[PDB]
Amino acid sequence: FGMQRMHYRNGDPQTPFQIAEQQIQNFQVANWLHFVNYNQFRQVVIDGV
Amino acid sequence: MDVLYSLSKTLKDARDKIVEGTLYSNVSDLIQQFNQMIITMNGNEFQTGGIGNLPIRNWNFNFGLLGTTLLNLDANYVETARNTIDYFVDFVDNVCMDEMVRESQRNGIAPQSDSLRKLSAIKFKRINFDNSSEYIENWNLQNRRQRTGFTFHKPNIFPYSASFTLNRSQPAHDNLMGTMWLNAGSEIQVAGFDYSCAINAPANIQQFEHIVPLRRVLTTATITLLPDAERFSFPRVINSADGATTWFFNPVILRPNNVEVEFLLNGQIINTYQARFGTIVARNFDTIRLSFQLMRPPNMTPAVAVLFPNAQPFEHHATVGLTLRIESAVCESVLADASETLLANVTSVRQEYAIPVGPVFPPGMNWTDLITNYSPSREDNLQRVFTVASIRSMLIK
Amino acid sequence: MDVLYSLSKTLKDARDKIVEGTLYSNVSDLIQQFNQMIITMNGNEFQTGGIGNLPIRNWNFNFGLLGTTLLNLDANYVETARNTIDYFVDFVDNVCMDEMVRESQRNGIAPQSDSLRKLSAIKFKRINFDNSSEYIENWNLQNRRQRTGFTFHKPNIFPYSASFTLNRSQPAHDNLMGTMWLNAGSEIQVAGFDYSCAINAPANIQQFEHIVPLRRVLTTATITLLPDAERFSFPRVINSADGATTWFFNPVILRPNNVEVEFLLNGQIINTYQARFGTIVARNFDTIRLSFQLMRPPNMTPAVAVLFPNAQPFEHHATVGLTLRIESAVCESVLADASETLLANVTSVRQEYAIPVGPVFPPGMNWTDLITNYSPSREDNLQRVFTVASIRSMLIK
Amino acid sequence: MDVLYSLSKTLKDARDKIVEGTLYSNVSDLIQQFNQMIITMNGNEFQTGGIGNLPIRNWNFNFGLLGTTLLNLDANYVETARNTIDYFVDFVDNVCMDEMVRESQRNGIAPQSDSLRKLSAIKFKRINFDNSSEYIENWNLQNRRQRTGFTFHKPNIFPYSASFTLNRSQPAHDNLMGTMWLNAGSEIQVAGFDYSCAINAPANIQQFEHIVPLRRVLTTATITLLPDAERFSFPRVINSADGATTWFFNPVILRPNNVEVEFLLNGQIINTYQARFGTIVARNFDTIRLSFQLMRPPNMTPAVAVLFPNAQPFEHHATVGLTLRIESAVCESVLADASETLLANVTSVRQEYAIPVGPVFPPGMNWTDLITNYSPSREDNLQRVFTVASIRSMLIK
Ligand SMILES: [Zn+2]
Repeated sequence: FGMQRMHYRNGDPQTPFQIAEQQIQNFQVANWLHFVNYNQFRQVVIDGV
Repeated sequence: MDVLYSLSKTLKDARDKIVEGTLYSNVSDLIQQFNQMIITMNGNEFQTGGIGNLPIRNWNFNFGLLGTTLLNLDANYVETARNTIDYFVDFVDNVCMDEMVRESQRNGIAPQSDSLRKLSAIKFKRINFDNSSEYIENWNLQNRRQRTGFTFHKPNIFPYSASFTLNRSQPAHDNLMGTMWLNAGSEIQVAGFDYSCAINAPANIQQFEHIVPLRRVLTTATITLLPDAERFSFPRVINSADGATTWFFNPVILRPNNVEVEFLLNGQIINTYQARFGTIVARNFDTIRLSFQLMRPPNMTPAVAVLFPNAQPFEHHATVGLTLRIESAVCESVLADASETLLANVTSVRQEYAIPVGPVFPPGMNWTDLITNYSPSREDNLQRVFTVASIRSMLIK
Repeated sequence: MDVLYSLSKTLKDARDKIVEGTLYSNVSDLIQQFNQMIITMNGNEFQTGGIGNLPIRNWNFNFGLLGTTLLNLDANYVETARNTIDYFVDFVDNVCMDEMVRESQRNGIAPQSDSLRKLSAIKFKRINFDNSSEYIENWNLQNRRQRTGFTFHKPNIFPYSASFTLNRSQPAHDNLMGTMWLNAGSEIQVAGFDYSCAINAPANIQQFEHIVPLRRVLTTATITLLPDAERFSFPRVINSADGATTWFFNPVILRPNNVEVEFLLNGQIINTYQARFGTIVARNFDTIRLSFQLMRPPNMTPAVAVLFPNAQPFEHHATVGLTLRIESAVCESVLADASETLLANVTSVRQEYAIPVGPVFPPGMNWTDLITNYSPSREDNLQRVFTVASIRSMLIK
Repeated sequence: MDVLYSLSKTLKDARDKIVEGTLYSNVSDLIQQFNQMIITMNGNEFQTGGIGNLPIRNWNFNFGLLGTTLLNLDANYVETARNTIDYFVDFVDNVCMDEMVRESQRNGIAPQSDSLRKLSAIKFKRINFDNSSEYIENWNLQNRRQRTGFTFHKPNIFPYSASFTLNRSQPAHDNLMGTMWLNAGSEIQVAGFDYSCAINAPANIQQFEHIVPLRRVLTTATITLLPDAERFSFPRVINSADGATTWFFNPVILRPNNVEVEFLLNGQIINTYQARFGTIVARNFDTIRLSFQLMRPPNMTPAVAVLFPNAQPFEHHATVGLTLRIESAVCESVLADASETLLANVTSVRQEYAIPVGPVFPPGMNWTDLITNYSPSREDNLQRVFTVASIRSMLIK
């Protein structure tokens, strides 16, 4: 999209995918970037385990 | 109590902020609150109702969390959240109606229903959200003994009263003297009369006085004072004191002479105003003392001089009156007024479900009977029920 | 419609939160909304005005995004954003005036202007922000068929009416009987009279009644009731029914005996009050039925007994009246009241630009003519225009 | 001034959002504001009070930052923040009382106290937070010369005035003609009278007129008009013009004929209404011109015809009146009204601390004397003091 480099700090509280979903204006790219950001497990007790 | 407001605050915001098409960063902090409601509330079970015709319902919470992975919210995400909000907002209605209907006499500030006693554990304290409303802020400042204040528009501070006083009378009722008044809502209309028009008074001046004590101390009031009682201006027939006979009152109206209005606090004069009409202020008071006098006019045209003879038949009676009206004031206890409908929500629940008369409140929630004997045991109950009625008004109008 | 409120909400917040010197984390979520407004709105073009003297303007959006890289905002960042806000806030004024001025008769709840029809596409739905105002919350609850409610202070529910009724008359007009009333705004003053003072009535009691039907159903009202009509208390001359002759009315005033106020709903008595003055409540009603009676006093002093003879010349006419006043109530349709100025914003736009009389609203937006015939076709138009007038009041007072 | 509102906004939010048990993400952006208050304020020292009986206090700030590491806030985190908020909220009370008490005549819009002059440096500008209140938004729009507006409920636009005018008189005072009026608050009651009842007037019609000029221009008003002056309806005795003698006024009341109400702006008729009672609007005006006339009834029953003879003894005097009342309007300068208590907070501070009379405001803050001569030097002071009184009302009721 013709943007500049990231210019990323070591020790940023946010990962490079997290300061990318607010800059990119493409809908199809950025909602994939949002899925990778907030992707985690789910802790469910199945059979006592 | 603090967690009952915190349930209603984030169900009001959940119907407002979780809309279709909105950006996810607008609701990124509400969903962390709404998911953390659900985790605390699962596995518990409740029971509301039972008094009067209020039916018994059982509540049980087993719900799933909301998704935190979209960029713009779609119609799947809204419609899967509306069928969770609509179960909680039905639960809060039946807890608020269960609490506005109950009362106690020992300690009325404690919760009375079975569900609100169970919500006051430390397990449920993590649902606590911001407390920004007027009644929940004054619930917390007054619980630590700090100074509170409620702002009213035309507060119902006066009980209804319409009577008179005769300082000079005889069984013929043709030469009288005294005052008449109406105290109702936030308005005082007093009027003094004299049938002889001060023909035998010393220096032809008759002195009147009317003292109104309040029930609670008002602060920073805005008061309108006008020099006529328009209600005691027309001819009427009035019964006697014991209802035996009736007597006739045919007024003509002079202007009030030498008006002095005083605003007392523990017998100390805080403010005073002498022949000053219009809008006045009153910074701190609990007793209003009106004083005004009738003076016979020394010069009279021939059309006036026929009205006031020296002998006994007085067909035109002299009348001097005032009119006072409180526009807005700041009290510290709860009251009723003309702007908000918190008294109307409490009585409408009790009338609908046929609730028996309890030990504290008057029968039918009569406000004239409740402000007349406004005991500290009734004040703690009335604040506890107006605060619950304020929580229910956010969700269900 | 939902995206027209969402444009005005984040232009109001942009003038309030984007100030000089503020920390960036205070405005970190507003700028993500304000940048995402601009991306949706670029490349489009609009056209407003055309009816009456409202001029035609063309709108075109080509703007750049805001910076997201400062720690504290400086005067470069504020002054480069004010010259973007001032173009949008001029656009929303001319869309809101284009919609308050138009009306339809088939389906008035749909958008009528050319710009608001174009904003109702799914391309523009991503501008949607929170819907927290009173009128935009009731716009959404009523669009899904859920129960709504508007809270009013002294609602204009009664059309203006001042008339009388003679239950006994003759061409001399010297022995009359009937009632007089004034219904205006939110106040009823009825007064019944009898010239003979019940000298030949059975048990010397004359019965009066006055029934006022409403147009919409009110809920949880707070009503003040006082036992005197102060407007029908002085001597006056009144024309006849057909304007032929005039007749004279010289009152003296007794107290109202045996007062009963009833609050009806589909002919069913919801509430009733018997000789209870002051403040009362009314939980659900659409018809007020006042009932009161005159009783001749059995014992009279010699000053009273001269007023009421047995023969025909009656020079002092008996009068009994009441006074009712609604302080605050909750309706479900939109109305006018004494606190908010939404009716005044609609008429001031139509009067300024010389707008012709359309098919729905009365000429000149006469509220007495509009609440008299308050059809469901006028209700859908009146809600659609008061809601647009509420959006414009956030930006431009 | 802008940073004095920004101190009070984030102390109000700190007592509301920092509660026990709440999630940390609810308060993650407030703590970044509250820590950045403290860093700016440390090392400085202030001094308030000194005028009247207001005591002198010295202020010194040496505090530590708040922790940013919990997940749910506990009772250690709340109780260590309450003993920091309670020192700031005591500081803002004594700066707001120091500014409401002072005044200047050259440039009243500038800060006058010693502490508020020191807060207007660029060192303190980083404390600036959102400006969302009504008075701080109109403080900023008017400081850039943009159009502002304040919304009032029953604004005190009329000074108190009660007088009369005799267009025909003689020393006997038995054949008179003219008008009487009361202008007080937001209500006009004018009444015209004629003792002869137009027996010798051309076409038996007597013309009346009453013109009321305003002090400031009102916009989009909602006005109630009713065809009776209830205050000038009863018999009374009135003094003469120079207080020499008294004269008698015994009214009977006809209806007002041919009523025309006009709403002027620089001599141009903006609105007009002809025989239209009830609720009316007025989009832009600064002068109200009432016009109404008395017409002798051509047909009279025998009970009416005795009242109005041809000869000189007139015992029943004809009277025609109107009644006007402003419900709500939008002005551009600050005023007083019936809903908010900003005038009552200013006078209560000056009365409590025994403050001497300065060069600008009337003695005792008399509103009748202040709206009578409402100079542009008094307007800049009155806005500067009502805005400070609005900031203090957020923290201390
Ligand atoms: Zn009001």
